Amino acid sequence: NYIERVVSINRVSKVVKGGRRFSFTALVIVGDGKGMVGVGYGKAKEVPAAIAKGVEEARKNFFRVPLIGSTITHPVQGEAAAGVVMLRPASPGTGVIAGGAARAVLECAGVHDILAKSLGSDNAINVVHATVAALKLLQRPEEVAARRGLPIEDVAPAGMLKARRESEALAAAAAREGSA
Amino acid sequence: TMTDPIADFLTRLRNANSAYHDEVTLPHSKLKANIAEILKREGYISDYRTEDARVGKSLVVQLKYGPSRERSIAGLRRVSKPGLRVYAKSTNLPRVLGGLGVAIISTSSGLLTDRQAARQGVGGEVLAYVW
Amino acid sequence: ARYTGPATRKSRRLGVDLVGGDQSFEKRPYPPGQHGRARIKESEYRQQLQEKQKARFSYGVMEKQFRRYYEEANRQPGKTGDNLLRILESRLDNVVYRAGLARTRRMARQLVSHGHFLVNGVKVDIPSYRVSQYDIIDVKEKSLNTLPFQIARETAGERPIPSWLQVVGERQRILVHQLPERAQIDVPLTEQLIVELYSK
Amino acid sequence: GSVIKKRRKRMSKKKHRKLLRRTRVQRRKLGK
Amino acid sequence: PTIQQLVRKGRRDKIAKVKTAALKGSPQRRGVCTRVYTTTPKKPNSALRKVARVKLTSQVEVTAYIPGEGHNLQEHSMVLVRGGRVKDLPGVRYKIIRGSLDTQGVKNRKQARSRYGAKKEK
RNA sequence: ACGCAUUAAGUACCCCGCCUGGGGAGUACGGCCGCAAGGCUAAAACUCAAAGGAAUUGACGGGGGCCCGCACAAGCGGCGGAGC
RNA sequence: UGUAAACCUCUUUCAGCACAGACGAAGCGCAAGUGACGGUAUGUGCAGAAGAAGGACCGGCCAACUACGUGCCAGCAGCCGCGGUAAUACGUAGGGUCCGAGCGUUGUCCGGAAUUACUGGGCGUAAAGAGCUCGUAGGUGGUUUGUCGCGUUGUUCGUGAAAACUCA
RNA sequence: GGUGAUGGCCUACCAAGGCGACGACGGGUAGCCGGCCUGAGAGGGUGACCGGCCACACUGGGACUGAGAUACGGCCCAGACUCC
Repeated sequence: NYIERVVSINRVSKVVKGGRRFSFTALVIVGDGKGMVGVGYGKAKEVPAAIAKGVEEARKNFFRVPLIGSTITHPVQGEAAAGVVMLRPASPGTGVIAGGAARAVLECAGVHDILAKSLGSDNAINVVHATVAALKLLQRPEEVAARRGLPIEDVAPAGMLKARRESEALAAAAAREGSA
Repeated sequence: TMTDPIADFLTRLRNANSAYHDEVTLPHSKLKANIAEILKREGYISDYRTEDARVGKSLVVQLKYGPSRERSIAGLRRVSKPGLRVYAKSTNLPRVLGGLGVAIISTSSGLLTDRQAARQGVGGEVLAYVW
Repeated sequence: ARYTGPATRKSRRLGVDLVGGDQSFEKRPYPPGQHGRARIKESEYRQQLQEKQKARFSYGVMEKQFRRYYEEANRQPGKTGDNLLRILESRLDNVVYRAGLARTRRMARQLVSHGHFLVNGVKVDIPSYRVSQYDIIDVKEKSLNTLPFQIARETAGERPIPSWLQVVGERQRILVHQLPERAQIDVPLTEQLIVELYSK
Repeated sequence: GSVIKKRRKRMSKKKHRKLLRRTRVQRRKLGK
Repeated sequence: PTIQQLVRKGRRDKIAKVKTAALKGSPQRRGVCTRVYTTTPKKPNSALRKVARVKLTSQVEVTAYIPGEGHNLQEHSMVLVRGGRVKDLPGVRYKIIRGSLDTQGVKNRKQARSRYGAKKEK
């Protein structure tokens, strides 16, 4: 059930003795819709083969996204070559609101509620890399408290833990109709 | 010349944490020692010693890394710099990293995090963010 | 104003059949026009616009009003989407439709606008009347014996009733416990893509 | 970087200084 | 820069260039067509684009495009001038709009009649 | 990006100078300096939808290296001149 | 095109026709009455769908596409640019779409523009380090004790008109 | 002296100071604000209705009256314009 999302298709041109020898590049994000996401860049003579290579590269380099509900743990500004993407968590119902690249990677990760904004290098590839760098900079409170050597309560805020418990209930207790 | 040993201390820390050093020796100041105490309490460092140098006193911070060399600190950021001092009221204190961080606040109740400062209802000079 | 044009074609453009009872779309699947079955470029804007228009033409609300509903939902707390659905369901045409007196929101709109209803004693010729908690929606004395309400009481077993609503009398008085939650709404639509649209 | 950016300024300056050498005495009779 | 550099010298936004200065803040203007004529566009395009040098009420003489198929315009004609960029014509930024008390609507427009001054026929 | 990399173009603090699309133009007007040359300060109208930076693939080079071919050189026989 | 239409049924909002008919006035007057708005709003009844839908767009941004006519002309266009007989970019038809008694255009402002960047930019080559020093004002300030409490911070009082904005 | 009142507000005399790169003096523009529009906010722009303050009443100057005067529908003068 992996959700896949192409963001950009570009006809690139090598030049040779005869002339322009073309190919196609597909930027394909794929995700589980629940927090695992991967990015791929497929380069191939034909568009569908490019997309397939992108899918394969993505499913190879999947990575897991920290979440507290259907948003992210904390705000974070990821940088790439020159893509700069701030991410800011958001209350539920405001909706993932972002440009098509950040939007695609977030929607494939399953982040339905988030604030995002590209601040440099409108190019979708570097934007996606910047967004991914942000998501990799993300830090779940459990591993944070481990990193500190403390409880979770005295490093994380009560609002985050409230939403955490709420989401955990709505996951487990509401998985009853799926498990039975 | 030197203009804020607080930023010097944060930078020695950041660069040593990047280079995976285990120790950080630097000059001593009561303020830097109190900051180091805050970092120790919040778990961003292992310990800090105050020893004697040839002339004055030194701080030796024993940093902390996980088993797979996980940096116990991910960032340090001086905020109340000379040239631009920033002060926070108790209401508009800053939440570092959505709260998973720690902002060092200098107040007349002493040196205490943004959490402690909001608890005690006070504010003051925002020295650093140490997520 | 309101859209007095064909009803099926909007549902056809938007996929979801809001009412039903046609064979063209139901045998050949396609949006209206000669260029049905055409190639589509699958844009998020079309997705979002299509949910917004789904709402608009499922109800009888136009964009300059739906925008106000969205803004009310965004200002007032909770999730903007379910607040918006609560608003769109907490209006007279929709409550009487959901109560089954009309079996079409167009018909409910005509009824309320023609004044075959009233609320807590005072006549109401406003389909956009935002009903509230603890609202008695009576029918007037000519209307209860008129043919449409005869048809209502006759065929008041076809479509279910929401929980937040209930009919109480053979005269088809209607009562409102509370305002609906997203479970109570029961509408073939999400609510996130619309707020994304209006956040664009 | 590139020398085209030098060459543009070069031509501008060359033409300006030619103009000045050409209008030297006119400019003197006017200014002075 | 430094904060003291800013408090001393400060930030100055780049000055936005006043545009359609011939209107002088107005949305439209009235003007007499001083010379109706035709111009040749830039290199990639080629056509005989209809224009008029119009002396507005702002005491400014400007060139103005005449959209639509036909136009009845001669000199000394009272005309209503709006803004609008015509790319292929370099030195022009203003257009003429029908319903100017001289510029009647275009003949046999039936799609975008509002943009060409055409009344509905029924 | 090339590359910088304890002589940072890294991590940071202080202070200063400077930039804000390309042209027009570091030009005009004004002013200052200067014997003068000219310099310093420094625009606008108008105009373009780019100017640009790095790197890639080719092509090209009156750049280089290596190698080929009646390509040249060495020869034989011709065409170009006549008529058909 | 298009459940659209025709045709069966229903409904009468609104508009129209007739009747009544205000609140606004614990008011004014100590005179017997007093409402400009107004015989208005609004309620009652009466007839029948009966009198009531346009505008822009459809190459990308920007959902929505074909045919015909014109082929570097006529024209279009906000930018990219489309027209050089097979035009989804011009014109017209259909059809679709976005709004809807509005729809489009122009003008002006903000946004988008992190494109004067405090939040929130930069300067080797992209625009950007003065040719280099000295040094005035200014900015900035190593460790430490005490004090002032100016900055800072907490609390309280007064003020921050009403309206606005926001919550109910 | 003058004012309702402090004060070069005015005057005689006395002293020679006062303001300026933290931008004096000039030039240009403009009524100010609550607010409005936009914007995530910071900010930017704006100053319509509504409400507050100011200023003005053909231009300029002046006072009188009065508790109170920029005295719109007041006075005097001068000027422009219109009229007998």
